[PDB]
Amino acid sequence: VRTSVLHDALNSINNAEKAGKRQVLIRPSSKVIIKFLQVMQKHGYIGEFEEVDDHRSGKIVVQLNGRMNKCGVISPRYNVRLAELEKWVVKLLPARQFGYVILTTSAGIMDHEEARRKHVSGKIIGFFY
Amino acid sequence: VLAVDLLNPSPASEARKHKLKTLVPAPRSFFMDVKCPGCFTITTVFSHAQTVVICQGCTTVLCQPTGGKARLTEGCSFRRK
Amino acid sequence: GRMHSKGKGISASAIPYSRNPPSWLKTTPEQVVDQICKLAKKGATPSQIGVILRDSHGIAQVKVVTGNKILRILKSNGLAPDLPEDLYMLIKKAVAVRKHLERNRKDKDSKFRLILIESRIHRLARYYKTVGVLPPTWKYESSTASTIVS
Amino acid sequence: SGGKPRGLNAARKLRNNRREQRWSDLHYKKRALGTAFKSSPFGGSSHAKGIVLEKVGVEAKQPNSAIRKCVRVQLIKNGKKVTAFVPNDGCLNFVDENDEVLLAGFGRKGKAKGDIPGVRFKVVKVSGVGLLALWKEKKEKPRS
RNA sequence: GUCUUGGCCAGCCAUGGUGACAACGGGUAACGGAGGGUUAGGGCUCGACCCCGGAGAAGGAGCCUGAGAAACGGCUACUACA
RNA sequence: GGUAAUUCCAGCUCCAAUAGCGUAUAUUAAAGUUGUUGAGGUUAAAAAGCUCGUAGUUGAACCUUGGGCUCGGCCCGUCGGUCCUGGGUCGGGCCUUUCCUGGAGAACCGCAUGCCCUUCACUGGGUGUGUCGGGGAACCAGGACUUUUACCGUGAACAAAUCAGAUCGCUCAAAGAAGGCCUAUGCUCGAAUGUACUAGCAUGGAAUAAUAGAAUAGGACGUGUGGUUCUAUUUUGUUGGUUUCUAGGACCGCCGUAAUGAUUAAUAGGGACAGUCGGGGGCAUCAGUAUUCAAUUGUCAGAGGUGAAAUUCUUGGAUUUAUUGAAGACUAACUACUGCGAAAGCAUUUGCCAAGGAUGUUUUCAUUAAUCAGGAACGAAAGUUAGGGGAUCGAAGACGAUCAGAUACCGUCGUAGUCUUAACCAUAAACUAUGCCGAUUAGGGAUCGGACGGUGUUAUUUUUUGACCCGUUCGGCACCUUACGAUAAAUCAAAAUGUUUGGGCUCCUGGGGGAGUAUGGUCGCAAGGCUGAAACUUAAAGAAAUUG
RNA sequence: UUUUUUUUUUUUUUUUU
Ligand SMILES: [Mg+2]
Ligand SMILES: [Mg+2]
Ligand SMILES: [Mg+2]
Ligand SMILES: [Mg+2]
Ligand SMILES: [Mg+2]
Ligand SMILES: [Mg+2]
Ligand SMILES: [Mg+2]
Ligand SMILES: [Mg+2]
Ligand SMILES: [Mg+2]
Ligand SMILES: [Mg+2]
Ligand SMILES: [Mg+2]
Ligand SMILES: [Mg+2]
Ligand SMILES: [Mg+2]
Ligand SMILES: [Mg+2]
Ligand SMILES: [Mg+2]
Ligand SMILES: [Mg+2]
Ligand SMILES: [Mg+2]
Ligand SMILES: [Mg+2]
Ligand SMILES: [Mg+2]
Ligand SMILES: [Mg+2]
Ligand SMILES: [Mg+2]
Ligand SMILES: [Mg+2]
Ligand SMILES: [Mg+2]
Ligand SMILES: [Mg+2]
Ligand SMILES: [Mg+2]
Ligand SMILES: [Mg+2]
Ligand SMILES: [Mg+2]
Ligand SMILES: [Mg+2]
Ligand SMILES: [Mg+2]
Ligand SMILES: [Mg+2]
Repeated sequence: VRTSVLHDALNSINNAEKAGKRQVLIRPSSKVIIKFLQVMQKHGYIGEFEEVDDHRSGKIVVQLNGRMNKCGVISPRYNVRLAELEKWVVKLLPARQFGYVILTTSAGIMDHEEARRKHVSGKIIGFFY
Repeated sequence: VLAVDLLNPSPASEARKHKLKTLVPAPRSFFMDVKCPGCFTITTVFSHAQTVVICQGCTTVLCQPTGGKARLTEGCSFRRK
Repeated sequence: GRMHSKGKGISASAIPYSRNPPSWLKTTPEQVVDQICKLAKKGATPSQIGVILRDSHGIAQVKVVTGNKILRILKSNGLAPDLPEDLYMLIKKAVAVRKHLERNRKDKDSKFRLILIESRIHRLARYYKTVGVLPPTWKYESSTASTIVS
Repeated sequence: SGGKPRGLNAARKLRNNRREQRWSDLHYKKRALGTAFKSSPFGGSSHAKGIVLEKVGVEAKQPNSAIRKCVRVQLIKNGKKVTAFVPNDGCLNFVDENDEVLLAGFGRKGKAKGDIPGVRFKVVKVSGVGLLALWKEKKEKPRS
């Protein structure tokens, strides 16, 4: 039984990345997945991702540029306070200037660095570096 | 291979893969017209009919279901729609 | 896989992307609903109705042709079965095993299957009571199964 | 690893499972059951006093051939009988029948230490005088 | 009845209340806390004891005076001790 | 430490701390040996025998996005004014289908003046504002219309002492809250600041996680019209005392308004349909040799059995030969790195009864699902109760050998049992020593079931079907090479995707023994099963490989 | 492919350019 489609997408992405493949097929399609992909794309850790429309959950084909070390999800989505970002970043990321911890806040899917600017917090859902 | 354009696979591959495992699950079935001998009526029959189809008024069996594919009665011509 | 077996077999029907009636259909939505009502009035189950329409009359998908699924058409026309298809076939199957188990007592394999058949009925009827298809006081009882099927 | 629950509302299962599995920990089980207060020869105390009942010799475990000098001591506080090792060369002469001696732990946490089998306590003081003080030329045994 | 509310108690009526989200029962070498010790983070353990709250004055119960006590360096009775 | 003691007892010398040092017990770190972060479960301890299933935990996708107009704060540069400039971030309002009553002051539409302008009306006045009028607003105060929870931000409140921490030369320090300056006359700074997890209070945010909404429309909408019923601010006096219109609340009509109201159908799940598939299950039935016994039959001295013998049978014909009969069990060769079943298990034929997976599907329902503490069904052999049966084999037992003994291995007998109906028992090295669900990841060939496409032989055939051949695909039992990986290793396509550590759920383990023992409970006719310690003891036990 | 039981305690190794 599918329980975390976000984990399925990131696991498939990471498997293709470690194998050296330049692209990966992702099923199914979710609003969280697309927003999570766009966070990758803004920092350039991926390239083009294309969504195939269907009369069901869609598919995504992501073109990988090879500059992607590790992407993973967090289960459950712990409720994080503003004072807890630094502990979460330290215990989970490499050196604190490359990776980006992904949260879901009332402002939407967005980074841990962006949270410090906007002074908001929420639930941790993933990470990359 | 490390480099495949998964968006636009070969049409030969599409005819090769499973009907669900393709990029978009297009059904492999079709609708087809049966011409019965001795009469001039056209009846639409599913390619994978599960019932013994008899023509409308001709009282003649047109196909027998078996193994997930209809076997047309001998002496009838067909044309895929 | 299967809910009551190892059974990891994938087999289904792939609905085409069209969502539009094909150009070779010249039948009115009024006509097909008349076909649906006539078949249902005779006694055909909504699963059986789709088969005969698809195989003989060339209706690939009733929803595509009309816009409503067969059961919602039947309820609108007041011809929906009192008991849902899913329970009726499951209860009828359980009744069949009982008559075999009464005669044959050493069939411990049939005894085990009856438990699985009964377990599906209870799980199913629990869902129907949740959505409101069946009264909350509806209960499947061993000796009363034959009465419901009749 | 283990198939531990990972839901956001599974704290009850996580705490209950930890409480059950913590009993297998030997040191927590000893403290939680309070076995020192129940079964230990002492009442959980570091030391205890008793009356010397007799002097016994204990053969050393292999590979070691010697007679470890010990005394059977009946504790005053509860009446339990234990065997106490008498350390240092020739200190068994200071101990005598019906003396009042103070006993302590012998090594680590009630387990017998060294090649002395079944001896888990040692003599510290005799007649209110330290055994080392008697063994050295520092103090004198009470006149009595 | 109480300073007052209250099954607090007396009468009449009804059959309810709690529980697997651990009720009820048992153990604590359990007074509670602010806090002590030791820890990168997450924690483990102790807290009779200089402060705040509670209870007790050999063990129970009852009561007078009094704004204030079920008081004990107050009284009355019983048990133990003397 | 066994007559050369770097370890005992001493002398000398040296080392560590030093007015202190050692010892015993409790606790913490080390301990990723309690693991939420963050352990382990093939072989080192540990996946329940298997399936169903309640509580619990978890649970497919989907509903306002995009663009533009701008305005402002902060940051990153040169301009340094005294000894104004682009980009980035954040925030504010508008367009792009996106609260009234009294407004006390606000304000748009023109303002009483005022402002610039095409040459198109001259001007010296007037702060606070009255009216026409008020799309959008902070102000008070009455009311109406807000899906509700979780979560995050901010704010208020939140004993001292303790802790962190600021200041001051108690002679420094632990401390303490002091002190300092002027010669004086008396003058002055201080005695800070942070800390309130979780629960409670107020407001904002609206992603994420839940829940409702219109389907037998009993749905929404009025400056729409009509009723029933209830209440009462005001006018010529009357909450008392009623007697019209009228202003509010509830319910129900007719008419109109509206794009009138239902998300997909998951390589999730259930159900249906079609041809197959199977040593899946039950009942009855049939056949087959063989074994034992018996009857008849011909022969004469041995036959069994073993490493070698002996017990044993034998001129009463043993063993052997042929024919026949009876009994009970079993189903050989075919039989496989093959099949079915949840597992235990399942192999002669036929008929009946009910069931099952895979396949194919443009059939149906629409989240109905996953795993499961307690709970329940099935569960080899052995064993138990009551009948039937009892051929073979064979616990116990009796002998004959061997041997020092032989209560064993070997041989001859032989009871229970082995077989069956009814009822128990519930354990196996019940093993793939490897829990169930889901996704992804290197190649290859066989094989089983189904389906599809092609080709040529073969049997039938008013040209269909079966066998064989090649290929594709779904689903299985497995296998072969490799390591981008894993492990301590053996080895593993899972034991991989894990110190770059989080997909969901359940169970079990914490050095070796004592011990799966004692006790209590519960189930059983009993044997026993399930649950399940502690005292005490010990420095190893153990896993995989290496050389002998 | 006749059989072949047992072996008293302890004792069995270290450093650098
Ligand atoms: Mg599947
Ligand atoms: Mg299940
Ligand atoms: Mg159920
Ligand atoms: Mg959760
Ligand atoms: Mg040793
Ligand atoms: Mg106490
Ligand atoms: Mg005390
Ligand atoms: Mg009194
Ligand atoms: Mg461990
Ligand atoms: Mg072992
Ligand atoms: Mg093991
Ligand atoms: Mg298993
Ligand atoms: Mg749920
Ligand atoms: Mg059969
Ligand atoms: Mg003869
Ligand atoms: Mg077979
Ligand atoms: Mg056979
Ligand atoms: Mg079938
Ligand atoms: Mg077992
Ligand atoms: Mg096992
Ligand atoms: Mg898998
Ligand atoms: Mg295959
Ligand atoms: Mg095949
Ligand atoms: Mg198979
Ligand atoms: Mg341990
Ligand atoms: Mg252990
Ligand atoms: Mg070994
Ligand atoms: Mg030997
Ligand atoms: Mg001997
Ligand atoms: Mg021996």
